[PDB]
Amino acid sequence: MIYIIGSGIAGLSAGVALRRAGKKVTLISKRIDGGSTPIAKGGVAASVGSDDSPELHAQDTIRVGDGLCDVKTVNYVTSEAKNVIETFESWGFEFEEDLRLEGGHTKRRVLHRTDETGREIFNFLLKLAREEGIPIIEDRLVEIRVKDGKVTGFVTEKRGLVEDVDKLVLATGGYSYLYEYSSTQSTNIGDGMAIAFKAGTILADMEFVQFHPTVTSLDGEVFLLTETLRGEGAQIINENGERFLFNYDKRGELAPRDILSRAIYIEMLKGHKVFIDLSKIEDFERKFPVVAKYLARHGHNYKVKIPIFPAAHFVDGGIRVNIRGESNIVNLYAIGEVSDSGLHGANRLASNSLLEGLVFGINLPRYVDSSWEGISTDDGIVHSVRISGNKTLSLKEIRRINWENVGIIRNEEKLVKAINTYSSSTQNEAIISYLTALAAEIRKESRGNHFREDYPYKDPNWEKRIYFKLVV
Ligand SMILES: Cc1cc2nc3c(=O)[nH]c(=O)nc-3n(C[C@H](O)[C@H](O)[C@H](O)COP(=O)(O)OP(=O)(O)OC[C@H]3O[C@@H](n4cnc5c(N)ncnc54)[C@H](O)[C@@H]3O)c2cc1C
Ligand SMILES: [Cl-]
Repeated sequence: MIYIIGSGIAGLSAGVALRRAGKKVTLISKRIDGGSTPIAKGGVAASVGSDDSPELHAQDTIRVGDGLCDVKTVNYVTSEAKNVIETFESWGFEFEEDLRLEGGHTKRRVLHRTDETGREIFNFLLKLAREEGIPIIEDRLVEIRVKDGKVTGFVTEKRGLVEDVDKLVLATGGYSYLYEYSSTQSTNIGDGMAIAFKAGTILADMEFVQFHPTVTSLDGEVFLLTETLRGEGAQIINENGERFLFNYDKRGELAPRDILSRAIYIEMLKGHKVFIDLSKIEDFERKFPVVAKYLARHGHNYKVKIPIFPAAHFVDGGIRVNIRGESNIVNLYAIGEVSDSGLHGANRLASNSLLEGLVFGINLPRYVDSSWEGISTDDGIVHSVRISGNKTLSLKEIRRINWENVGIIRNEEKLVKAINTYSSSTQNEAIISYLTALAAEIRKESRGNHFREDYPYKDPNWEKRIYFKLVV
């Protein structure tokens, strides 16, 4: 029996694919509709345009990757995109013909289906899993059993010890919810990632957490405000109405995502409240139908300033894996956001994440019947860490500490505070937060979404990963 933990695009597509490959599969997820997949409102990258190509897509990916992208993985994912999309469509899913554009991409290559592509993909995959007879169980993974560096079983909250496992596919997503300001659901605390770590699984790139510059949460509904708004005339000001951005970068509202994130971050740290003003955008309703709808249902006049905030959005790292999704632990796969295939390097390229999940999931059957290859750490430095203690922190405290001391702008003093706070804890949320801070402190430079005011430049000597391994 093959077990898949997580019911997002990664876990679901793998489940359907494995089932079709004749495998007996069981899906287990703490919240069937949890994770980031259901609420993704953008699209899936694929160089299928007449003016595009896998190589160009690869070049764009490598660029934002800022030197940390695993070139082999990038080439594999971009070269697979077309046939994976085609396979997915043969299953009965149809993307729209119009390819959208996203910042960072040289050509239009983003596939969409309605204004809620993630939701559509989710429901579709869930419908197929049901028709394939795949059991979908709502339970929570809490432990993984390993012998001689191989998976033998695992434990769930509700059913306890599971001993009949030939393969365990972890598709539990990232830990962006471990930040006071997050764009995802509360399920994303990275416990799946921590549990794997406790079973001897190797983690990497924990310090490369990606933040989104302009997010809002009217009535509690999170909504990413596209950078295209600023391109059409959107303004950003504090509670006083001044366009502070100009004081950090001359490009103002037109500066890179990370730039605004840093400017906004500092401003808020002073206690200022930030807003975005869309009243000067011409033909707003025609240009931004989805934004208009979001604002309409919350009874917020798009002519009035909107409270915004930067937020933890996507984590580049996690369980290191090769192109197949194999971690260092035999029979333990990691796919989707919980894994670190090296596709994203120091900064994920928009739309490459749903693509990543779909590729590793749909392509998984191609490798399940082969001998295990595993991973190589020759592209980085392995750090062995021992977790021991009984200090316990609330989720709210952890999220505030990460936001302030392991956030958009970092430095040694703050990182050390975070390190010392989590040092004596064995809580999953604490461990993940600990490794992120530890790695951020070790990486004495600024690269991709990792920015240190005390080391503002990129160190060519750091063009390598920071791997973590648990020891007694
Ligand atoms: C608001 C938002 C919009 C986004 N939009 C896009 C986009 O437009 N295009 C793009 O490419 N990327 C986008 N991203 C990322 C993207 O949506 C992908 O879904 C994501 O990167 C990962 O998908 P996944 O299957 O790996 O995990 P998820 O979809 O996050 O999977 C998490 C699953 O694992 C389960 N789980 C977690 N822990 C446990 C546990 N311990 N036991 C059992 N189950 C567990 C969860 O309940 C959930 O079902 C967006 C992210 C956000 C937050
Ligand atoms: Cl995206």
